Amino acid sequence: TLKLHDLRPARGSKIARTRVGRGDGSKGKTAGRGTKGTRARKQVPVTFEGGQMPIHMRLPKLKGFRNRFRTEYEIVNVGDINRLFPQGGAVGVDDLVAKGAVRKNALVKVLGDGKLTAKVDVSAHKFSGSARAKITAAGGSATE
Amino acid sequence: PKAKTHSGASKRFRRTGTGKIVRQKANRRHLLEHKPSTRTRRLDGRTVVAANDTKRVTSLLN
Amino acid sequence: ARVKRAVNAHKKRRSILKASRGYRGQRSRLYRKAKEQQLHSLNYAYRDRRARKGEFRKLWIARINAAARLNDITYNRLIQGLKAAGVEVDRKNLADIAISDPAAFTALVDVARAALPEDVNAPS
Amino acid sequence: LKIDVKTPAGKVDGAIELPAELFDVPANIALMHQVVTAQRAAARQGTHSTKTRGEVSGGGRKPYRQKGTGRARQGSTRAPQFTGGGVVHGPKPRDYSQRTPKKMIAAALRGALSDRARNGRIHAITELVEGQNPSTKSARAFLASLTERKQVLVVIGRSDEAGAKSVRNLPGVHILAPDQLNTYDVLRADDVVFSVEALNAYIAANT
RNA sequence: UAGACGGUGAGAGCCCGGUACGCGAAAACCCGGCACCUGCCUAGUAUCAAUUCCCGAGUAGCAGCGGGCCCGUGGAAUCCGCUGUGAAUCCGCCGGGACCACCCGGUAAGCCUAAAUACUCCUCGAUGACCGAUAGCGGAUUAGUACCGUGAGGGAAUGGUGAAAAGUACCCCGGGAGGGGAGUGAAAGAGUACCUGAAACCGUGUGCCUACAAUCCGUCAGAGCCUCCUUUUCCUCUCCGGAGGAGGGUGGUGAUGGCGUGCCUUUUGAAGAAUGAGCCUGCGAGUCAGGGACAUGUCGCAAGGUUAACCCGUGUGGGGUAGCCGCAGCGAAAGCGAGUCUGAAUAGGGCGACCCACACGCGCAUACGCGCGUGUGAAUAGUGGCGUGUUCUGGACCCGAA
RNA sequence: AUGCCGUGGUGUAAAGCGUGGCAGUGAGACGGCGGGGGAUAAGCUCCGUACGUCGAAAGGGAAACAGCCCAGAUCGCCGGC
RNA sequence: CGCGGCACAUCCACCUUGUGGUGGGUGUGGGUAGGGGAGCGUCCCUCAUUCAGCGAAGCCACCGGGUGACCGGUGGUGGA
Ligand SMILES: [Mg+2]
Ligand SMILES: [Mg+2]
Ligand SMILES: [Mg+2]
Ligand SMILES: [Mg+2]
Ligand SMILES: [Mg+2]
Ligand SMILES: [Mg+2]
Ligand SMILES: [Mg+2]
Ligand SMILES: [Mg+2]
Ligand SMILES: [Mg+2]
Ligand SMILES: [Mg+2]
Ligand SMILES: [Mg+2]
Ligand SMILES: [Mg+2]
Ligand SMILES: [Mg+2]
Ligand SMILES: [Mg+2]
Ligand SMILES: [Mg+2]
Ligand SMILES: [Mg+2]
Ligand SMILES: [Mg+2]
Ligand SMILES: [Mg+2]
Ligand SMILES: [Mg+2]
Ligand SMILES: [Mg+2]
Ligand SMILES: [Mg+2]
Ligand SMILES: [Mg+2]
Ligand SMILES: [Mg+2]
Ligand SMILES: [Mg+2]
Ligand SMILES: [Mg+2]
Ligand SMILES: [Mg+2]
Ligand SMILES: [Mg+2]
Ligand SMILES: [Mg+2]
Ligand SMILES: [Mg+2]
Ligand SMILES: [Mg+2]
Ligand SMILES: [Mg+2]
Ligand SMILES: [Mg+2]
Ligand SMILES: [Mg+2]
Ligand SMILES: [Mg+2]
Ligand SMILES: [Mg+2]
Ligand SMILES: [Mg+2]
Ligand SMILES: [Mg+2]
Ligand SMILES: [Mg+2]
Ligand SMILES: [Mg+2]
Ligand SMILES: [Mg+2]
Ligand SMILES: [Mg+2]
Ligand SMILES: [Mg+2]
Ligand SMILES: [Mg+2]
Ligand SMILES: [Mg+2]
Ligand SMILES: [Mg+2]
Ligand SMILES: [Mg+2]
Ligand SMILES: [Mg+2]
Ligand SMILES: [Mg+2]
Ligand SMILES: [Mg+2]
Ligand SMILES: [Mg+2]
Ligand SMILES: [Mg+2]
Ligand SMILES: [Mg+2]
Ligand SMILES: [Mg+2]
Ligand SMILES: [Mg+2]
Ligand SMILES: [Mg+2]
Ligand SMILES: [Mg+2]
Ligand SMILES: [Mg+2]
Ligand SMILES: [Mg+2]
Ligand SMILES: [Mg+2]
Ligand SMILES: [Mg+2]
Ligand SMILES: [Mg+2]
Ligand SMILES: [Mg+2]
Ligand SMILES: [Mg+2]
Ligand SMILES: [Mg+2]
Ligand SMILES: [Mg+2]
Ligand SMILES: [Mg+2]
Ligand SMILES: [Mg+2]
Repeated sequence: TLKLHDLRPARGSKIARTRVGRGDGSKGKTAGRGTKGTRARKQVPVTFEGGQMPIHMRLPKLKGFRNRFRTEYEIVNVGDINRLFPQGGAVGVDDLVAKGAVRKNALVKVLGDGKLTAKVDVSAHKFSGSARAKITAAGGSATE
Repeated sequence: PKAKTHSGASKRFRRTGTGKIVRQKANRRHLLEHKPSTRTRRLDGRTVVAANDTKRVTSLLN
Repeated sequence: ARVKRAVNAHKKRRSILKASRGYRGQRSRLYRKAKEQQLHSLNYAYRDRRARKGEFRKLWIARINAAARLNDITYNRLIQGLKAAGVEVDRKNLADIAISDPAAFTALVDVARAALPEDVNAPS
Repeated sequence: LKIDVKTPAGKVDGAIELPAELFDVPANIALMHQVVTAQRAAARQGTHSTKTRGEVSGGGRKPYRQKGTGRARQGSTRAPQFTGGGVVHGPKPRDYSQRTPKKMIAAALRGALSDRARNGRIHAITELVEGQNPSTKSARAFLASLTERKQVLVVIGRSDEAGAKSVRNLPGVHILAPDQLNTYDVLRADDVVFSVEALNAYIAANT
């Protein structure tokens, strides 16, 4: 039988807490600070480099904007159309979600990394150039 | 109390595909007459942020 | 949970003021001065349990040097004579023979005298 | 694996089979210690307060001149080194509700019921009391013919108010719904006593 | 159907108030139904013409100066204020981030509106890995009282006899206060100064040392005296009782020799003639909140992991796919995609992908695996809990100004 | 003369280099040697030095002694060199 | 240097063969700021077990114990 005086945590998952400022036998009077300066009573900010013009005002801005209308696409390679579907059949946008290779409520796009032998028949948005030649080379077809 | 990222260093540092931090190079905005073309060309592109200043740039983007 | 600090704290106070009996002044009645004395009283024993190896030796040398000169040889020439004849008796026991039995320390002199080189000032 | 249903003042009428993916999971010690701890933390009411130096009443002025007297400068009469000042890093009201995943909770309950069923402790009874009015002298005797141990968890249905009233005031008997089995309560008990209407509700909630 | 909690001369379901579970309201107020009462409707509807009328005025638009929105006057739209100018009623007017044109959406300048939500001076009923008298409200005690201030305001300290007062009848010393003997009680080692009664500090009795000595007060050597428990060999009163000395040992003291510059902070360096402490007792300083940020330990599931609000539960239990992070990168971006950007370039770079130790296979090569194979099944791996170190925002380790 | 850069031997456990966590430190002091400013004064100042000690190092020696000489304390010992 | 006690690091043989113990080699252990590793004592809760008006806590003395914080036994006081 397992009772509550037989349960114990895994060896190493509960290590003791470092209580600091409690004697010369441990981290003593200064509690790991030592100094007599800003570090001994306050915090120094990260953005501050002692006065000179910092690392984020010497280097210039990264060039250019971000597109407000960049319609992205999700990605499934043609090498995982093979392994997930080893006997062919229709490959819609819906069945790729349930097999776990693409996200819900997004747009799919089949790329061409890998080898394809099974006669798949995939429907998607906006196929690659190298995916219409690894699918039609196995009797498949690529619709919209 | 949700942690803010630094609003200026996110315009001067971006990330590549393997966790590197890249940036641009200076001395290329103005006064470009007396700079020959073997100097304006060295300052083109993007370099990896140096190995001694990668802790203060991680803790500004994050 | 709030803890009154008192049952824990009175434990390093009783065992200083038991090891501080016999002292005179504030150094046996108060905790803050008996702790300052125990820091000095235990260092003066670590300093002196190592010094007293060299302080009983310093007395055995003087007791041999006294009883050597009742048999007209110096301590400079008794230890040479005992190392030459191969008598590895340490100086604690070589002193306690000289006190407690004078007719046995004499026979350790007449061995160290006879086993000494003939010209002690000659280069060898 | 095969637990026979008993009857109040009677005999064995049937048998109810305990499925293996619900009563023969291996007993993982280092997981049930985290589900038990994350449950007593949710029982902490977390109502404890003290006052800082900014909420202890008064203390607004500076009491005397900083240079001139020979006393130490003090700044406020309610700073935390005064007798009667605020408490520094005192307790505030806190919540302790840990956020354990669902699979770590379900697979620690199923490891708790399995460890009782492996040693022959899961019992099944058809009802505690054979009437509709409650009674304790019968249900104490009926749980004494099952077990002779100090801790019993009696899982009966929610709408069985005739027998739920019959085991409220027994010393060392806990009462919970079939959909309220948790890890801290099985592990306190020695002997889990289901109902044949209650065990079929727990098995058919997990296929 | 009562083992909640408290009281009773100590840990009580069966002694008591009660709890579980039932019963109860003259009158008052709250709510609900039916009546009375009060109001409303009982003339329009459908097709059709498209001429005319109307559809909220010093309002909208535009302009000047401001306010506020992610938006600090900027290319500045929607929205509001003041000052000028000041239309139109469906072919009307306004918005869709200057602006025009086309399209889609909508009818400003009149009004009213439950629910979801914020709060607790107060009322009753529950609860605490909250406090137990320097804590907890300032306030368990004349408590916003005494006291301080002209005033606004500031603002304390003080709880415990015993189960029951049974609170020491009576006698003695004393003016009394206080004691002693008696007594009450289990206890006066509980006497209205009162449970337990520590420490500083203050007496008294006693063993040892101390009036020729220069002492961070100790420590190592070390004699002598006193005290208490014991083997030996004796006195043998011996069942005695351990009578006395010698030897050994615990405890106290320490004549006397050697070494020895208190603690703390700050410093190049302190015994210090640098700073702090009269002594004791209590109190007084890296703590919390967040699915935060980075690492690391550990448990779960694993190409997936996980839920938030919320819902149903007498709880810690069960549901909940919105979402977040992983799943493919390059680019300023259109984009293209195991590749992409620069470029006139299948030139070179930048970032990113890409497995062998084989056999077989191999235009086979002296040899050596490059190109390519079914497995011989090279090892990738993330996400979510709880711990620890550091950190970000908040008072953020604590005290301190003018 | 030394010192430094590279390579081939021999020797050496607690050397190095790369990448993360966490730091402290950035007021030094005197002594030996080499030089500047000063008056070849200074317990003066500012430098160099795979130079030392102190700092952060007790013990023995220089009468006493942060910095000089000898030597680096794990604890015991009424033991030797 | 000689004889005993303790600790760390590596090496050599052995067993679940690092979740580690056993056995002998050799080296090593002054330390401020500081980093890492492992523990003692007080108080609260839960599970199990045990002692308590035949005297708990707390407080005082004495005889002992552990490498350190500190711990135990007996007596006295006292009253949950
Ligand atoms: Mg200190
Ligand atoms: Mg510093
Ligand atoms: Mg400084
Ligand atoms: Mg300081
Ligand atoms: Mg400047
Ligand atoms: Mg430019
Ligand atoms: Mg040019
Ligand atoms: Mg003395
Ligand atoms: Mg010596
Ligand atoms: Mg205030
Ligand atoms: Mg102030
Ligand atoms: Mg207070
Ligand atoms: Mg849940
Ligand atoms: Mg009770
Ligand atoms: Mg009753
Ligand atoms: Mg209108
Ligand atoms: Mg306007
Ligand atoms: Mg504005
Ligand atoms: Mg527009
Ligand atoms: Mg309207
Ligand atoms: Mg309104
Ligand atoms: Mg409302
Ligand atoms: Mg309310
Ligand atoms: Mg209330
Ligand atoms: Mg108070
Ligand atoms: Mg008290
Ligand atoms: Mg007045
Ligand atoms: Mg009297
Ligand atoms: Mg009396
Ligand atoms: Mg009596
Ligand atoms: Mg009694
Ligand atoms: Mg008593
Ligand atoms: Mg008193
Ligand atoms: Mg008293
Ligand atoms: Mg004298
Ligand atoms: Mg003198
Ligand atoms: Mg002396
Ligand atoms: Mg100075
Ligand atoms: Mg210093
Ligand atoms: Mg002085
Ligand atoms: Mg001083
Ligand atoms: Mg002073
Ligand atoms: Mg003080
Ligand atoms: Mg104190
Ligand atoms: Mg990008
Ligand atoms: Mg390329
Ligand atoms: Mg915590
Ligand atoms: Mg500086
Ligand atoms: Mg400097
Ligand atoms: Mg220098
Ligand atoms: Mg020099
Ligand atoms: Mg010189
Ligand atoms: Mg100088
Ligand atoms: Mg100087
Ligand atoms: Mg020295
Ligand atoms: Mg050194
Ligand atoms: Mg010296
Ligand atoms: Mg000397
Ligand atoms: Mg010699
Ligand atoms: Mg050390
Ligand atoms: Mg050493
Ligand atoms: Mg340290
Ligand atoms: Mg007693
Ligand atoms: Mg207690
Ligand atoms: Mg003790
Ligand atoms: Mg006792
Ligand atoms: Mg006691």
